Amino acid sequence: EFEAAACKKYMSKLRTIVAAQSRFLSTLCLEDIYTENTLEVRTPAALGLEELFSPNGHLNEDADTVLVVGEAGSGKSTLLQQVHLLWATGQDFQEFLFVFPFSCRQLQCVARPLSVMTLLFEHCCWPDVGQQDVFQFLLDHPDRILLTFDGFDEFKFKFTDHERHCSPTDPTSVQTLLFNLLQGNLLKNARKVLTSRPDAVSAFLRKYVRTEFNLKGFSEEGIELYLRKCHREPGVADRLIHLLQTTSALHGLCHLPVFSWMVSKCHQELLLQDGGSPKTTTDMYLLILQHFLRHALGPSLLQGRLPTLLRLGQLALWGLGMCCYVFSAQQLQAAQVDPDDISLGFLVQAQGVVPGSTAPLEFLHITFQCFLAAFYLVLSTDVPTASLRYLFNCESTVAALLQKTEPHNLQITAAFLAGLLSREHRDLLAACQASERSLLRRRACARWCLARSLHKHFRSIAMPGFLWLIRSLYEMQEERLAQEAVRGLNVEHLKLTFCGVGPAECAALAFVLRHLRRPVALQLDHNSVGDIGVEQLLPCLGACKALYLRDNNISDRGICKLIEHALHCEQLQKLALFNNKLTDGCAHSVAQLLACKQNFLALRLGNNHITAEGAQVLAEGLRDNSSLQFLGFWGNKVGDKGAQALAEALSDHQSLKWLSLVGNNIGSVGAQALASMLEKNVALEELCLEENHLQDAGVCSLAEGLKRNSSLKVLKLSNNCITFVGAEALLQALASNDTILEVWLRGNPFSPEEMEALSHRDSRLLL
Amino acid sequence: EFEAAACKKYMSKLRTIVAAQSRFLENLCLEDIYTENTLEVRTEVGSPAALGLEELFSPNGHLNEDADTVLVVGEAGSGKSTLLQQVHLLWATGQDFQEFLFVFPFSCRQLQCVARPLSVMTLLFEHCCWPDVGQQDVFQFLLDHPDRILLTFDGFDEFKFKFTDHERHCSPTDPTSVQTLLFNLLQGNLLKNARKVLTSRPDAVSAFLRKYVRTEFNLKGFSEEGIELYLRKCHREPGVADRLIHLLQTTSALHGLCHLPVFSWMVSKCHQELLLQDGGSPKTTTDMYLLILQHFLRHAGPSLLQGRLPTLLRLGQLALWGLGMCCYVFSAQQLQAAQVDPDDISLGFLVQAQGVVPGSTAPLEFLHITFQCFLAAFYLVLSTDVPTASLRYLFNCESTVAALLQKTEPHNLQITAAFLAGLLSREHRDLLAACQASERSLLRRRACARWCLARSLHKHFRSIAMPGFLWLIRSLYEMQEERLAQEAVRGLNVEHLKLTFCGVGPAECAALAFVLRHLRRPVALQLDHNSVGDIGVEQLLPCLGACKALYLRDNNISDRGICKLIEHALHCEQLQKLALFNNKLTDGCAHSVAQLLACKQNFLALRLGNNHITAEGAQVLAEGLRDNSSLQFLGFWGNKVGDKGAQALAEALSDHQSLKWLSLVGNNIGSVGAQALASMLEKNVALEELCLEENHLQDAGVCSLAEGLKRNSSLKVLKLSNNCITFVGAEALLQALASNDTILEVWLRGNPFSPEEMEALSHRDSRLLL
Ligand SMILES: Nc1ncnc2c1ncn2[C@@H]1O[C@H](COP(=O)(O)OP(=O)(O)O)[C@@H](O)[C@H]1O
Ligand SMILES: Nc1ncnc2c1ncn2[C@@H]1O[C@H](COP(=O)(O)OP(=O)(O)O)[C@@H](O)[C@H]1O
Repeated sequence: EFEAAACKKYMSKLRTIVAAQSRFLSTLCLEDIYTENTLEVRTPAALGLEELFSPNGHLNEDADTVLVVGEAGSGKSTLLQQVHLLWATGQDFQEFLFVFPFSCRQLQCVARPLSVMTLLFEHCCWPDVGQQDVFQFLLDHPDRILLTFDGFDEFKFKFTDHERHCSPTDPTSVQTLLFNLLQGNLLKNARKVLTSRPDAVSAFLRKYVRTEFNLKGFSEEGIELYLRKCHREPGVADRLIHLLQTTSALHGLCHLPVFSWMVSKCHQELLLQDGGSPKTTTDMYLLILQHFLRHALGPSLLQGRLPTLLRLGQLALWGLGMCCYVFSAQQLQAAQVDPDDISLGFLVQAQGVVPGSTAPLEFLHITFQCFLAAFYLVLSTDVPTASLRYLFNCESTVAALLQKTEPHNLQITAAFLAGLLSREHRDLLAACQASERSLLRRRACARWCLARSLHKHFRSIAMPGFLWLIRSLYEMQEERLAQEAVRGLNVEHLKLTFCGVGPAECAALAFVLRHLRRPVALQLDHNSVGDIGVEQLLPCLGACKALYLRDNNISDRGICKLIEHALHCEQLQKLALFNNKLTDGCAHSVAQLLACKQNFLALRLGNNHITAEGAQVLAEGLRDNSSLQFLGFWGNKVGDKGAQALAEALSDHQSLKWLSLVGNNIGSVGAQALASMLEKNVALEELCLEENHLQDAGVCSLAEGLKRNSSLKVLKLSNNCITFVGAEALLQALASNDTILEVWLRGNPFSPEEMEALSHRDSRLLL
Repeated sequence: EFEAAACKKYMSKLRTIVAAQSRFLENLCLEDIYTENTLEVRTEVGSPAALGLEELFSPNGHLNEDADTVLVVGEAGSGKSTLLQQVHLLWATGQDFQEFLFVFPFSCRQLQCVARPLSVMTLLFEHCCWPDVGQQDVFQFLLDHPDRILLTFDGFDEFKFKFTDHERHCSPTDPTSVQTLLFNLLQGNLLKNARKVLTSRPDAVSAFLRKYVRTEFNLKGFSEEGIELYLRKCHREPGVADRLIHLLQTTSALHGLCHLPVFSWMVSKCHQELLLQDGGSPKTTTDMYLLILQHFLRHAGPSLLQGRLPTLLRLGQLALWGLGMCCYVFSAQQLQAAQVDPDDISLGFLVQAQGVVPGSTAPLEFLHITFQCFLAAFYLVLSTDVPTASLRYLFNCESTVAALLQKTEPHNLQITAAFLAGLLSREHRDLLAACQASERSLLRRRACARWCLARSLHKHFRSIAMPGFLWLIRSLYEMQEERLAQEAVRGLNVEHLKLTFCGVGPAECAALAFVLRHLRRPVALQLDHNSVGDIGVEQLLPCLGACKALYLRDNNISDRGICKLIEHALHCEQLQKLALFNNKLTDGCAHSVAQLLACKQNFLALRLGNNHITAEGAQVLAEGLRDNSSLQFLGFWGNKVGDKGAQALAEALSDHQSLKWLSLVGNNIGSVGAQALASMLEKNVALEELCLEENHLQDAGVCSLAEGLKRNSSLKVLKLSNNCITFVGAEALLQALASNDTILEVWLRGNPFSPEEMEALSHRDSRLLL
């Protein structure tokens, strides 16, 4: 009664506040700006925001802990802000009566020990009325509670922290408090959404996560939407979109929302188009720096506010080394940042829902904290050059802080440091030095470390940290240095799978890998390279003997652009494109590759959307090829008519050893065409024909061609609706054939008795 | 003698009964209610031509036994059952179709339920009407004069045929299955040359069946005028009709739904509630069926629904069982099994078969097939006996529920699915909130439906049809979730959307707007040969911004429509082309067309052929045409701008920088216009093609045209077929063309040339095309 009123009063308060805090950006109105983000669930299937607790079509209270993982600036904080807003405005996730948003970096700073009660009430929302009754309700209905913990990487746990605790009201450390939330010891079956950077997700943490999502940023289409949403003024969006389509390196950076935001903020400067456009990450953060400086001259401009920038950078560096990303009034006075420093706009009020007033401050984004720390490291006279060794591995307070800084922060900071010591950025910073050779003294140290950086790496064997060293070399923009770093590295296979490689990472890889002496087998499977990342990679393609681009969201436009350049690459021989968005549209380009390039060896094209129409177009070039060995179509649908055109081209073909047509919806019209091939063909050693409607009629004409064959060794026929007559028609033919090593008839309709008698009749038949 | 008397006695009985069964829908009398329905015949020259009810066996001006099987096709609630009832009544009362001595009406869903095998004799006599006298003689007469027999089979989709059914059978008296019986009726094995009218939904069996049909009609529903008539016929009470008609004119979405008679009926039934207003008016289909639900519940809000929940669930269960067993009529024994008491029946969703007398132990059926689909959806949403995996089977993406849904006919399954979506809308979920077992029960179902619907359009295009696409658009609409419509179109790179002959009306337009406005890349929307009309234009306006082109051929659009279209089109940067060939436009639109040309600086194409634009309007639009500097194509094929109109256009185009193509075919243009057009050609540097066929240009016209052509050097194609040009105007042209190096083709087909003159002309210049 009173109790009910009390809760109903609380639910209103909680909504009103959560709504208020979530409606606008720390960086216009969220409802009008939120552009949808490529959200993937790990299997790796895509899905929308609203399906966060129903990825596979049903609300499952089972997966009580959900984990969203993504790079810095991928849009995790913003994704939660939308969820909160959808909920607080009654639009979605209404299965929850209460949602409690938390900022882990803020909870990290809490000195005292706390209970579940003081967590919700003192660090989120305090019930105006009937506090004890409301808490009872929450304990009695935990399954109606969502908790969100933004930036889970910014906690620091301890073995002390890892202990059991079951009381809602008994105080304890914050860290052990979550441990027990995730354990289900507290608020069992309440839902928990955690966002994190990639390197902080753990062994003992992933032990608890029932569902894991990956936030991969804006798609190429997504970028345009964002810019159209942000720039309503007549035709301004159109000119930016045109600019990006004609400035590949920049267009690539924009896949990460934080960079799309920066381009929008800096449009005016960019549209002028004088001179050049930014291409590196440091380029962009320097542009945004100057945009800000204008509002509150070029190098003169920077010099104008140098004391401010140094004081912020000092705070920022202290922060990184103390794993502290939020700052209190007392700490700002200590760091001695006046309100002219704050007003510049790199420090913004902490965005968190916490009771009343008043909120501590934090950097506009974690990466601005890393950037300004790098800025300070470059220019402050308090920073000894010998301490920059700790940024790249190769003593003092500065060195002390860098040792204690989290690696993922340290890496960002290092890449910026490199970038700021580039030839051009050193001219820009020239007015801010103290000594006319001050920036050169620092470069001397950085360049030196970076030269040994890749040799140092491989000589202690991981691959995430390698990618960051490639990025630093890129940022510095020194070509002779990239040359020095790969000099002598005898690298054959480069494994970079699940490394979060996008276009901007591709740009850096091209910059460095093109100087490789011995040609490399580059493996980028399971990333988000895309069509733009292909364009960025092209400079190093000459240094590739193989290119593996599985699961990379590459389309016809990408592969055609790839093949265009691939034709002039003598080294390049293999090319895997399994599980992308290719269609018949690429078939003409693939035909050229096969026709013209006499060096080629392998070409896996499975799990795209190639049909009978395209199969024919490509088979034309396949006839004129005389080098190819492997060819894959697993999961396409070339069917009877496509199967036929390939078979006809391959009967004469001198080199092809392996061929997959699994799941291509092929009947006995194709089986016959393939039977003709086998009679003539002397090269083909393996033929995968699983998951097709070949039938007894198909297998029989296939066994017929096999009597005239003496090259084929492995013929895989699993799951074709083959019965014990097609099985025999095959066996009879095989009694004569002395060349065949294996024949698969797994998962087919046969009586066990039938199975008995096939296993005996010929000893090469499998299940 | 006795035989003749016997037949005559039968013909009377059959008439009397068929009349009796057909006179009422009861307070209502058919003769007083039947409002005429837009009936179209399919022609290979397709658009399809319109016609009246009475021309069902004479669509183009003559009777014919030749087409013994006629097929009327229409959407659910288009008015097919009612159309046959009128035919039967016209016949039985001696008014029309008197070429038939006997008419035998049948309900396919009822014949589907007959257990025993039957002969042609027991079909007509036992399941239609039994001859009081001389049964054997009467049957003989029927076998001897089959060409005087009409058979009507209402709701042909509700049969279920089999391979076993498809076998030969020639005896009239030997029993057999009902299904093989119709196979042989259609094949002509039985009662050869007897007439057969079949009504059906659009996607029911059509292969063997279409092989058999000679004439096919389409029933497209009430016109805008038709709706008013119906409401005036239904509401005689003082000024009540006037207030509903006003309500519809000021509530577009609803007014659009009413084009389908079943919705006009619902609005009439629910007028009292609608007139009260207060709550916003319904706009989706599920809105309407929920309103009619509450109307019924009142007589026997969420509290209201909760009151009779057990009833509604028992009906829905019956309904779902019915759909999955392809059974749409229910016997006393089956109702007791399904356990619907008389409180359930009395509610009013169950009704007697049309022929049957009230309250006899007669089987029952749902008020309409769509109410069976609606209540099935209702049950699917709320019953605790129903699993969410079952809902997956609604959209494609185990248990006895899943089993039934697999066996349900697709066309029924689609309706049911759209309702399901609708009932899980934000608002309708509040309304249903009182009826849930579990406070998160409706949300668990939405989670499944929303998920399937998100992938539904991607799933569709990735297996290539267009009828089933339109149903998915409708489900997304019904659910009324904007972020979902956004999700569904995400990543669909669609350029050209072909939706011709898809039966697209206003309510379909409403749904298309709702979804297509979220397209990222602008689309070429093609709705040629539908019934969009003026209301459908109004409903489409939200997605117009996402169109680069709009094609609205043969859509019965008037001045009111196009003016409303142009009003919004002016603020659409993407929209560039706009085809309106074969509609009801007149000079009245000319002012609006002038604005479009004047103001919209990036327009490209504007086809306006086969309307009723005259000289008067041609002048009004030419004003804006002068201030246009982007247009490329412009068409008037089949209008009548004539000499005065031709002149005003020519004058405006002489200065015009962009226009490449111009058609003035069949515009009744003489040599006064030809001269004005000659002046144009001298000056004009842009125009590359000029179509002037089917006009009275004459030798005098061609000569002044050849004169202007001497000064011209841009024009490439000049089409002059069928202008009564003789071998002097032909020469006057040729002389001029000896100098002109720019012209590629010149058409003089079908002209009064003698063959000798022809040979010479063909020979003199390669370019003249004869
Ligand atoms: N879905 C989105 N729509 C629009 N802008 C976004 C989106 N996600 C991120 N951004 C932009 O990028 C900036 C940083 O994103 P953020 O969510 O802080 O990334 P993270 O927290 O994962 O580092 C935001 O200020 C916002 O402007
Ligand atoms: N021509 C018409 N005139 C008046 N009312 C009609 C007409 N056609 C249909 N209706 C109304 O709509 C209802 C449904 O029509 P019906 O013929 O059953 O559609 P169908 O059989 O095509 O599904 C009828 O009961 C009637 O009230």
